[PDB]
Amino acid sequence: MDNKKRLAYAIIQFLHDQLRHGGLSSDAQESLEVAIQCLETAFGVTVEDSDLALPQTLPEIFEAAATGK
Amino acid sequence: MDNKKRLAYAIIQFLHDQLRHGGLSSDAQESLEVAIQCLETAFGVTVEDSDLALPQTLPEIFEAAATGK
Repeated sequence: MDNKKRLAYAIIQFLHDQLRHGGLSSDAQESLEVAIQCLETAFGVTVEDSDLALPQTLPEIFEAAATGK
Repeated sequence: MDNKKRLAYAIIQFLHDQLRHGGLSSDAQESLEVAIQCLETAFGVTVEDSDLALPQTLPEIFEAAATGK
């Protein structure tokens, strides 16, 4: 299964609001915004991946699994 | 801890060789390449994150944890 779509889009969602929240620095954000739109086009994902969105955003899972393995 | 750096860079590594392998389509790859360099600048990560790289690349963990939760 193409979990990589969900990977991209879930990151898109988190980075979207992270951008709004101003988590990164200005230039970082701006570049990050480009990254988002590139990731969308890269994995060929869309907001249709929101229809099949997972209960929690994957970045959250990453903060658990990737930080503790 | 900034696991988000490791997130970005580990994805950078996988996407780097995925780009080379031609996993995505041409335009997707090209856009994905831009995404990589943007993610690098976004999270403010570098190849120094390779020095602190995790045993396995995080995309692998994602194929486990994100696909099965």
